[PDB]
Amino acid sequence: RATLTVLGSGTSMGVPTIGCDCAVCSSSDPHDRRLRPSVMVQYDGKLVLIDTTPDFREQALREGIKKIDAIVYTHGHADHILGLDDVRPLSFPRITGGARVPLYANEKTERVLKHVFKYIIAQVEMHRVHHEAIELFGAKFIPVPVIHGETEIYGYRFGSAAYLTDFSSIPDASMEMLRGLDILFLDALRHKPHPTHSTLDNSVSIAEKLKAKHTYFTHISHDLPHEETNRQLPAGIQLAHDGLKLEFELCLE
Amino acid sequence: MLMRATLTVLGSGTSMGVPTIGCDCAVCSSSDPHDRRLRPSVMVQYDGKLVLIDTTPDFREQALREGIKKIDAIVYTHGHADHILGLDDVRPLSFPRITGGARVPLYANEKTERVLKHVFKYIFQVEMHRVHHEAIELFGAKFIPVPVIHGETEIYGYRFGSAAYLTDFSSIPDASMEMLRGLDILFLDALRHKPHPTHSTLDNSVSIAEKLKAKHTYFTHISHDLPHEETNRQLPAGIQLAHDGLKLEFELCL
Ligand SMILES: [Mn+2]
Ligand SMILES: [Mn+2]
Ligand SMILES: [Mn+2]
Ligand SMILES: [Mn+2]
Ligand SMILES: [Zn+2]
Ligand SMILES: [Zn+2]
Repeated sequence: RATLTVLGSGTSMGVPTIGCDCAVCSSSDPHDRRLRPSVMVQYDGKLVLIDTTPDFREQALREGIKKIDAIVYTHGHADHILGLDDVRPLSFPRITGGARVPLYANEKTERVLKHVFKYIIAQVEMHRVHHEAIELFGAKFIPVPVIHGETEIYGYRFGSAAYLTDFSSIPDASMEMLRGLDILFLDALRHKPHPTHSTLDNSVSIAEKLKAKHTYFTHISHDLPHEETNRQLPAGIQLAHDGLKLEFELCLE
Repeated sequence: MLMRATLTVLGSGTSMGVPTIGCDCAVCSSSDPHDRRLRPSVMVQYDGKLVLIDTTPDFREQALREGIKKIDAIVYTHGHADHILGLDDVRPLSFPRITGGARVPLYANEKTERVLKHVFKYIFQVEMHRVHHEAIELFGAKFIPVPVIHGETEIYGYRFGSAAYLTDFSSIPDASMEMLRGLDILFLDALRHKPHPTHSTLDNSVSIAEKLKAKHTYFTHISHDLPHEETNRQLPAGIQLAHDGLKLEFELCL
């Protein structure tokens, strides 16, 4: 029924990181090339975007996105929001219908979006996300609280899939919201500790507790070579890559 | 102390770039590489130094493309989004490891500074320097601010040695026209064919070009209204649309 597409699998500065001479930043492996982190979900002629990274224009062009039905935000950090400016051409009435391009965010994220963009017609409209499910064209997108260093942000569960980026930990109550998945995306930044993200080993431990059929890591930095890392991971656990497409089930009402 | 300098076009396109997302017109569908245009920016290299003019939302791609490993100074024309949003992506070049210890200096007029500090309040690695009408002394070279009018807002272009870079203008004051004579290289805004409230048309910028008589004039900030090769085939000798990746040699005192 539904399709998830990885628009970017990379960390906040992407892979390569500008100015870096490390082997991964010079890789001949295309999978080591990673735009900033975002996915899109398509179902029933609809397109739902999670986060608008600074690479949004390139992401949209290379996937031939010509219309967006809804945008949902995990949080307000620059690698997740700075592409909102480039969404504008698709918010024009000729494309929209119609009509509207709804943006869903919690109060913190909304405040950030307003500060960053209300100084610098494009009809977007802000909708508030609370802990209750978001109703999008028949589907329910359930906000899943996760801890991003100190700050609580959201990942999202939708049908048999879930997407959780930018976390250092996941509270027990949220772990219980993530059982029985077909597809699971988790933050996995690198091996060395980072206060607001999760290590590869940490995220493997999490994956082994949640037991999704397939688990994919994202927000990946230059510390994780794609091939080297994947041949060390368990059977149902892998690093995502840019362009990865996955099919799954989702119930519409 | 005249030395060889190189100007590189990092992006030759308008604010939404070429192609425009969602558009299926002839130019957006073009397979001519020069019809692919990132947001507008150039860099200037001389004496082992690199000076960047504007930080577009495409800055990461532009830097990777050109193998930029260090930025010695950044100079801003104005504060519109297509000229500033890439500052976030300047951060990995601003750490002591790469810089050598000093912050990356940014140069901007007061209105542009105001917008940068507001938008990138989380950033303020980098240090702000105020530009007025006096020349900017950068590593021996002088970058002269050239006032231009962007609708009704005054912004800056810059002249440096025998080159000048002027984007996002609808008009150029007389006093500024007088600053722009005898160039080897001149960049001018040319958005599209039809008059626009804040930009210059192809025809208008050709008229300006023929008044200023630079050896070579290049147009930038180009929209999908202008096919690259077909337009260049029709322009006067010495006048052409720029393209992403264009490199030009010129001279610079000190
Ligand atoms: Mn992030
Ligand atoms: Mn974050
Ligand atoms: Mn512009
Ligand atoms: Mn402008
Ligand atoms: Zn690296
Ligand atoms: Zn077009």
